[PDB]
Amino acid sequence: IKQSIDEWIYVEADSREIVVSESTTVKRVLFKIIVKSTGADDVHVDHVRLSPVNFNFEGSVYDARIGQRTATIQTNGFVSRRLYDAYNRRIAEVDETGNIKYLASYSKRVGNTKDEKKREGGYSSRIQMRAKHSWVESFSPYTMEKRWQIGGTATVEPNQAILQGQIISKEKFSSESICIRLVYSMSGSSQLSLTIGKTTVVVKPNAVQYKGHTATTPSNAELVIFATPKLTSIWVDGHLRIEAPETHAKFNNEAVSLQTSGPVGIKDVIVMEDAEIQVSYLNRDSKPLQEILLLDSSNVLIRQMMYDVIGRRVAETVWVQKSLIDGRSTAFKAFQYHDDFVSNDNPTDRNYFLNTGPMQGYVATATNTIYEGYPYSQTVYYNNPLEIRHKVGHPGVKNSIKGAFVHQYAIASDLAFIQRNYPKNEGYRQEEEKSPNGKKHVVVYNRRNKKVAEYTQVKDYNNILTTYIYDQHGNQIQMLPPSYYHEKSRSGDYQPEKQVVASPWAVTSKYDSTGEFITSKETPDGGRVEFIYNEYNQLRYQIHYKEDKQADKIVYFLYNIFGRMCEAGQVPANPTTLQQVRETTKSHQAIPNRDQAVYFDYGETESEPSLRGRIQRTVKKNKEVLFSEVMFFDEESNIIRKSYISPTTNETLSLVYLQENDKVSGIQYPFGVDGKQLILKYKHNLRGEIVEVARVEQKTSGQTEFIPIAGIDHDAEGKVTKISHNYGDSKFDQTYKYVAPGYLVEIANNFLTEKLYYTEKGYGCEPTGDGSILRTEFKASWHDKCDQNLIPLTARAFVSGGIDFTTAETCFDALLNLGYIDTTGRPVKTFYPDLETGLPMKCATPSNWRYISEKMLEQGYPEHYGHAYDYGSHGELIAAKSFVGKEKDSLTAPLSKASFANAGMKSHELDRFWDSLSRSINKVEGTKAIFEGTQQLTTGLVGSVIHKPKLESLLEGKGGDSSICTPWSSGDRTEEAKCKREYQQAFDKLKLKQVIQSLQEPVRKNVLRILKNTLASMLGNSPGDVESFSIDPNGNHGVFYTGFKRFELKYKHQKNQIATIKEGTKQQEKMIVHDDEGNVIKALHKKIDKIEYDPLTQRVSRIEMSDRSRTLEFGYDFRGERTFKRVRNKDNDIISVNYYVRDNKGNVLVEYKQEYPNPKDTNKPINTVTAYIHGPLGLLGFFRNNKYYNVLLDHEGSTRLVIHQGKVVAAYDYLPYGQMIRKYGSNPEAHIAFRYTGQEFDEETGLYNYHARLYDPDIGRFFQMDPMEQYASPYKYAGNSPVSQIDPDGQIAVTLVLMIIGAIVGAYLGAASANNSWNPAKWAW
Amino acid sequence: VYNVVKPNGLKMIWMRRVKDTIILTWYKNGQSISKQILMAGLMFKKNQYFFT
Amino acid sequence: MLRIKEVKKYNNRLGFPAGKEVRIRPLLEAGGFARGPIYVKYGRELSKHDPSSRSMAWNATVFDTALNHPTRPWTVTVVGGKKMVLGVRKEGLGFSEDDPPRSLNVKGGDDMADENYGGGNSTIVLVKSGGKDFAIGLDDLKELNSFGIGAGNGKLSLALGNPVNVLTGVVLPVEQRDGSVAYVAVNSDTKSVIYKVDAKGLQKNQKIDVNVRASAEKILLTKNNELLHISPQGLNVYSVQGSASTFKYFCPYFSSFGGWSRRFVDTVTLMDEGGNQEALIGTGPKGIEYMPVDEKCKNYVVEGVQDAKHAVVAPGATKEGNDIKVLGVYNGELCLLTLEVVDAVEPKLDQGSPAKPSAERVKATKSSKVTVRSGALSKPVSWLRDSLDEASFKNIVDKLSGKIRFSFPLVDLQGRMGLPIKLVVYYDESDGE
Ligand SMILES: *[C@@H]1O[C@H](CO)[C@@H](O)[C@H](O)[C@H]1NC(C)=O
Repeated sequence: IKQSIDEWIYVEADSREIVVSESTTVKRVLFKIIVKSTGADDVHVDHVRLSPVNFNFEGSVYDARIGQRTATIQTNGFVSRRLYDAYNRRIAEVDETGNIKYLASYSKRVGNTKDEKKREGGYSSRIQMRAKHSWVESFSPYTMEKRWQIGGTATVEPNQAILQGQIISKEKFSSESICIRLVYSMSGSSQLSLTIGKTTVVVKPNAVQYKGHTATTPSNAELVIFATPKLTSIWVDGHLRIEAPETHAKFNNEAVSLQTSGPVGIKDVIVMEDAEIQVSYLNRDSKPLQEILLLDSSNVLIRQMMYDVIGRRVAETVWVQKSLIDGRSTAFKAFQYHDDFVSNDNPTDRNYFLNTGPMQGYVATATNTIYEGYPYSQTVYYNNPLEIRHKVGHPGVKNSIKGAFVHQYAIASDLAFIQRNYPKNEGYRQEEEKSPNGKKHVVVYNRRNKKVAEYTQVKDYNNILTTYIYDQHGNQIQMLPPSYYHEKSRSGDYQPEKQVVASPWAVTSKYDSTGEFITSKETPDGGRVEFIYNEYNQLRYQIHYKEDKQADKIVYFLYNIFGRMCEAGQVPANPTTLQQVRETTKSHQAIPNRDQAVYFDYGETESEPSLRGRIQRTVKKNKEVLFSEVMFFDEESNIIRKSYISPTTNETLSLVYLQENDKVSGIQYPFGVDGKQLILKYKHNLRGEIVEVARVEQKTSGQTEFIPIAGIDHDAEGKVTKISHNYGDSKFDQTYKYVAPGYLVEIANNFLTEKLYYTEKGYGCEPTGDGSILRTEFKASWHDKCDQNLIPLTARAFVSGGIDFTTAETCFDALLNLGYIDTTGRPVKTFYPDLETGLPMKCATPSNWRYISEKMLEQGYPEHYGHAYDYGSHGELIAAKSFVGKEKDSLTAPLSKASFANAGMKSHELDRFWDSLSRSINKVEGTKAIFEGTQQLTTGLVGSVIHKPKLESLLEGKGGDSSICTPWSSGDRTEEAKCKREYQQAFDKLKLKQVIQSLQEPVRKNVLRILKNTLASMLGNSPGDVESFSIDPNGNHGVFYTGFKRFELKYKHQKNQIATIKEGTKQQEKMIVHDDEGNVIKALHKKIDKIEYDPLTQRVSRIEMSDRSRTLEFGYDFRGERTFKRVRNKDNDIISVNYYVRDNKGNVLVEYKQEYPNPKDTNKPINTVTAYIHGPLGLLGFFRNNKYYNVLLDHEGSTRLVIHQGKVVAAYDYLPYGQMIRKYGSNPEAHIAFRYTGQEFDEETGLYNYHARLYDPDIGRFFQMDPMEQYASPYKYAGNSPVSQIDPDGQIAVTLVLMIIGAIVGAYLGAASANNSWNPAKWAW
Repeated sequence: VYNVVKPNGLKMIWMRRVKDTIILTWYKNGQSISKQILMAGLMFKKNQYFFT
Repeated sequence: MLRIKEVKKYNNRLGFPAGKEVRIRPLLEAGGFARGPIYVKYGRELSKHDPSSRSMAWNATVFDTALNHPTRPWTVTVVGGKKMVLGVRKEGLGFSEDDPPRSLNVKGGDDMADENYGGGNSTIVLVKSGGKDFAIGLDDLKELNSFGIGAGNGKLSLALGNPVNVLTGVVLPVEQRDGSVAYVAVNSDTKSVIYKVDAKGLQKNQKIDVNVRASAEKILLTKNNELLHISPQGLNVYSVQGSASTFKYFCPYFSSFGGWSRRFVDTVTLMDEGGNQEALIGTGPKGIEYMPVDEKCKNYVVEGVQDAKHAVVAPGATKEGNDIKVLGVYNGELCLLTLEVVDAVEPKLDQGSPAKPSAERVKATKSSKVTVRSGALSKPVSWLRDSLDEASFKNIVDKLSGKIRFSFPLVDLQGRMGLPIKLVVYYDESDGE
């Protein structure tokens, strides 16, 4: 006997004693199986099976009367059952443990009205439920007594009970929502009573009676009762018969009981605890008119949708939260259709909101202060029976149809070549949108809605045309990037290609006949990878080809007896290897020379049946080294326990998950805090989004008390609004503040506030319709919540090897004397030396200026800072200007197209003036470009700085006023005499450009001062600045810079790879060389000699730093997630050993770091174990060495603050494309490597592992090819990637489960059937 | 998302009737994989656990 | 581990902290490092405090620089029974002066010092031996020594200096004893070399110690004559004998992986435990940290919720029982810190899940309350209204002739496990009677 369940025992006999010796031939043996009772008593056998031990058993049984699959038998030995309705509809499913998966019901046509005159309602309704603990009662005489307390005589049959007297439930529910459903049969005056909590429901043969009122019912119907502490709602036969408010207290030790006066027979009984309910009212096309979720105890969520006279969707409201505790006693329709949800509903009259624009009234206007009359998003259609979008308007007055930021589409495009190359109204539908930034975007679509080409152009940037060609079966045979079209046409005229050609820019696929799958996928940057299949169409081999069309490496797959994959390996290419592939495709055997091979053994030989077909045991073997890990999947492949098995010890390192309704409710970490195990409990509400994270504390009496880690607050639209760190002594809130269209504007807390601007303030761009973030402005006030001794700027921060120790003192004193530092050590504004007219020539020296400003920005901690952004043609971020000072209110403007119509000259005079000046200024020289012959004056300390007093004395006067030589020589006395000798010569030789000479004094009065302000402060000159001046049509930036570090990248001829990199003004050529599959193998700008990749995970294996200074060795699981890292030294001794225990998604949970400070004597290490607590948006904190640290995240998910007990113990500031500006923390226990966007930052080499791909913040380009093709180039990065801001795997997940349950309901109801629509667009013509 | 790993699930990537001998070779593959598969002290335990 | 008992704040501010670095020293004397009125250097400003009243006496802008320079050291001393301070100006000139006055002493040498991108650079420091002050220092070329005869007629005389270090780095071995030093060290990553400082200062007699992989940010010496050595790798303890190269033991506590950068190592000093044993204390990344010198090394890190936790510890700290007293400067304030040393205790927990298991027993006893029913008893009446699909009534009209045509099933039961039954009803307009 292997296992038992309830009254039934499972018994099996594995005949493992004898097998065939060599399996050349068959044994032809006989099996005789005997089932007998060894004693006098009877035995009851249900089903018998015989098979080999391997074969996956999915025996299924069918209901003898109703003829549907009502129970299936899994291999492991457990039975999972489906429950069916009276009309053979699948209404419920029961899992192996006995708790149901879902329940569904719908409005029955019997309970209907033939004639009725209403103005608002749902044609039909659906009700769906998912519950925490929920059992169906089969009234078995062997298990009923253990389940129910029976006081009277009753007579039963399989799933039916003709009962008398009363029966009570032994479970004693204590939760928010309780609900029960059943089917009865009422005769004569025989009456039935269902008591739940305080509420008793009395059903009679004529009418169902409740305390408030009695509702008519048929004598045989389905009864559903849903009770919360504030609600009761009774459905009979799918129609909500009653609903009443309740003032009852919280549910504690409540019992479900049935008491019958007379003979009644109840068929099915389904009892649900903590049941999450959803109702949907649908129109004549079975499309949802109004959805009502249950969010929480006495809180519902309502959304309503509108439809046109033809049947297309017009507008949809946002989710709104209506509360039943303060219902105001006007009415109570918590799940019934809300007539007064929208008053502007009838098209005929009452100011319909399509014409007028705002809705007049909600039930609880929780949106009107945010959405200002326009909560809905609506769509206006072209004059067509089909659904073609003309104008779509988002919520908000500004984002509505009447608003400025409305999306408008045109079917006809102004471009002649698009209309003449794609034949109009011949199955090629084109749509064109134009943003106010000067960009248009057109997309052309096939008959089957796959885009054939898209084109977009912007002001001053060349046009983009990318094309995709498809096959007869619809498979994408070819695509062509915009570099191909730019190289070919090289003019305004374009010829969008229509057929498959040979070209090195093209990405080509060649599927087999009848469209099986790819047989040769070829890309320019990688190579031609070819697929080899089997007779049974199993993917057997995968060969890679070099650029010289010769094979490189062959991946082989071996398959099991089941047809699933047995193992996977990679072998190097060879003629014998290719011939062996050719032979083994026929022989079905294995490749002989497998050096590394990962084996997958889902449990089927195990003697414990509950594991069989449920575990996934993995053995990963890379040459000598090995890695074993096995994880337990339950029903529906949800992980319940992850183990890391090693042969040395019988026990397994494991982390255990406790989950219901596909959401993880608790984690059992392999971590010890305060000498006790760390157990995390995640509490969700009735909507299933996370509401609390807590940790279990065990007490000696026999109880567990939960200490909260974080109490999370949400909005009505699923957005997370307030995270409340309530653990420890200091508790504080991080609030997210949103606006009218739905964007995140503020991240506010007492440590560091953030503001984001989307339409108001940008750098040079107007608000783009994409909703991209135009400006981020920070305000750090944590500077008195930390060890303040590390904050103030000293004069040693400016000194290093390159600059002298004595000059740093003078330059810092000069910096302090102008108010650059507000006596606390925090920089007050950015150091622009061309703004400061009087400064030492040592400070005003160029290289010293760069170093001094860079160190003042890095080691300084300004109170306000931020960036103002500017975006390009591919949606990427091409510029970002920082405002480290009070500049936030009044920043400058981009130099180009500056508004000198205000200068005092006419528009025709302005155009010639700007053309001449824009041709005669080299802007990167700054104010030097204002003067002639500045190249000859660079020989001297005085000559390099004289252009600023010369400019100031040109128009403004004052300043030094011919006595500025003495202020210049702060650090010397002798230099003043040389200054006085060279001053008049440099003053007199500086003559203005002929263009500005040709202008006139009433212009030059003031204009050249602000001209100098913009030409001094323009985007080159802050140390916080990212830019990309020149960009390929594929989005490869030919030069990119971060700060003062300028990388000029020249790309290879026909590929998107980098040919050469120039490091900066030095222009020293550092090399970078890729692989045959496109991955970079060496990049000396990161001081990397060689990158070794993993043949199995296709991730990084060995990183070698320059001059063999360090070495990083990585090891993984089969998923490609990192398992362990070993950092070695110059002498091949391990310096740091890091081990990660990964979650299934890729998140880390437990981390063991052992660092040896003395490599020779490793007996005395430093050992640190940390455990990360993840949330919706990111990691909330981490336990490390009996100490918990909070983590404060900004937008996009980067780690801004690390706080210990109300004290900031670490802080990092970032600039776009990921490079870190600065770091505060000095305590090494406080730091975490999650850094930018919560992505592990390899501190030794400087590379993030950005979602299983290396990334270089200095270049802003990925080191590996993009697996899912996102851009025309694989290595391109966007620049900024904000977070979803919606609770993931909570609200979204369960909403998707609600939709798929709606899908199965519609499938069984016949909604997806032949010609089942009242719309001729969906008819069968 | 599946319990059993698909060919596309791996990171290496860039049945009407079956004969007797194919069943025997598949059984040989299955038996081959079956035969192949079969405070500092805590730091020693876990460092032996993760990779050896 | 260290528990802060109390913090006492001084009554006078120190001004703004922008671009200033602290250097606090109590009165140094030949007889011993006795408790006295402390002298702090904040910025270019020297301040006098008396621990009795804890109030500032005077503040004289003596110094030229704010950053404690390696080229402009300063100290207090007592000489001739009179207390003096003495510092280095920007002209390389010693500025000796009694508490109130400023007696400019005569100088036999004026050091010139300059900074290099090659990192090896000139530094001078003020050390004491035999009751006399030595201004010793390495200029750009090599290392030489000087000492003050005093103020008045006194003049710096220079004793003989032989060495020219190939790899040059100068830290003084600092110890808590009556003399400020006993030795002077020249440090390299391959080995340190060390010279005894005597009645004539620097002698020829040198005592090379072997310490590899260590750039030796700090070197300390004990009254028990064992040589401490703070390095980025950690702390390595040496025993000084006729050969000082013998290696005692290593502890990884004061190291780079522990977060101990340049700014934190410079603070650590020594103090007696009380039982003729010495322990070293200094502020670091986690804060003030204190470790007894023993074969089994065990530091104690302050774990408390205050603001004066991270404080630059003044030299000459004291221990009395399990209590220590330290003088510290935090954010331009002076705090005397009383705190306690606690040996960590943690009762172990066992018998987590030993719970006595057993076999699983199953026996099927049918309830006598509940009876199985013989023969069926209820047959629900299915309604044709719910089972009748409406896809037959949606697209009915024929386009070709304008008539209407539709077929619906009259009985259709396929819940049979046997052969299903269907009988279909058709409507099609015709002209036949
Ligand atoms: C001395 O220091 C105090 C702060 O302790 C400061 O306010 C004052 O300006 C300084 N100068 C004098 C001469 O007091």
